[PDB]
Amino acid sequence: AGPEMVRGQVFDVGPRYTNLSYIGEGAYGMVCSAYDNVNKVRVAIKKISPFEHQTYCQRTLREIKILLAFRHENIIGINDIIRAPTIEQMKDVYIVQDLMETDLYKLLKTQHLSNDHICYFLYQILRGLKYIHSANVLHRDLKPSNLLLNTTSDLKICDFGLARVADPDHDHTGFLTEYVATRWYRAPEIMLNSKGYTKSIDIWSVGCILAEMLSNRPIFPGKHYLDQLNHILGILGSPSQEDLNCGINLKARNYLLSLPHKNKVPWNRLFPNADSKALDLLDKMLTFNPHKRIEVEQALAHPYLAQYYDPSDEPIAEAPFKFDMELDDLPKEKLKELIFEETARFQPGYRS
Amino acid sequence: RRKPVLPALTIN
Ligand SMILES: Nc1ncnc2c1ncn2[C@@H]1O[C@H](COP(=O)(O)OP(=O)(O)NP(=O)(O)O)[C@@H](O)[C@H]1O
Repeated sequence: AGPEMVRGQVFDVGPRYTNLSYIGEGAYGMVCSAYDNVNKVRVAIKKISPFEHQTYCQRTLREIKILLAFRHENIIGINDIIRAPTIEQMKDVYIVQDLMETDLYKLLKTQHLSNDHICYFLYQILRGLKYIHSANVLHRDLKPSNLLLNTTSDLKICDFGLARVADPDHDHTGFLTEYVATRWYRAPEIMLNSKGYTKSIDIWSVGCILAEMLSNRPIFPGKHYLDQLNHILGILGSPSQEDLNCGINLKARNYLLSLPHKNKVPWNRLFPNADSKALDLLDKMLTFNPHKRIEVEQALAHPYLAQYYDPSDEPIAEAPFKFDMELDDLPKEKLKELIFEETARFQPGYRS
Repeated sequence: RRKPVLPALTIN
């Protein structure tokens, strides 16, 4: 028979998965809720059609490889992957995951969080992140819409399409031309260094998220790159000379010195109704200079989370994660083969 | 004694 359909789009996951309801669209996939008739559970299914473009294929391969390699309570898993039996026939890929109730972006449109919830949410984020960082992997796109929640306050990080292995040496010129939904959560060094990605970029994003939980508005909004930077300066204040002593590329430090001086705004002024323990560590998380910026282990070990910190119940990766090749290098026809092989273990016959 | 509860949230 014919395939199931949602908003005029083929969603070909039957007969195993039925009763599809649209949830949302990211920039890259259409997501539905569904019913798994085999396991008798509700699931989420993400439809991805990435084969016409190299960057999409890159994102898809990374997300799959990473989520399949990670197993951790605070990171969304992949339960199943549906795709055609031959490579020529494969035009879409469906990723099946546990169905969560909402994301933190949606939640915050509708309500204000009690300090307890914020605290617990923050703990879970950092717990997931510690795990991710232990494998020397950086998420690089943490933001409220990537934090899935349910009504019991369980939280899971999703969306690893931009993840990569931590390397102090890679060039930034991709990953800026490439589209993301927001940018309000990007560390300043991403914008003004010319080389590399470090674990500190994820921490900055966590800081931006904490701020957002406290006030229900993004702390560093902005429309384009220079505008964005201005918002950060207008709060943290113009950078110290020691701050301009770093990986900051010149033509950025000159741009910085070019700027009219700005005064720091005290945290308690921006967030009057915020637990003081939270504003400390918010400060430690949103520091302009990556080197002094608090690390994930330390952050878990800050007073604000004291009630949750439990090094015994905070798992780490067995080993670092590795990509054999630079995915930026590969053309889309190659990535397609890699995605086909990577998904083969969910195929009926599969060898090993 | 692991999981902290914590009143339920209401989701639209
Ligand atoms: N497992 C899930 N359960 C419930 N809702 C989900 C689930 N996964 C994703 N969603 C929702 O669907 C939206 C889009 O998913 P997402 O994985 O972020 O797609 P994307 O194009 O890969 N990444 P992005 O564009 O940054 O949102 C999310 O922001 C969630 O609200």
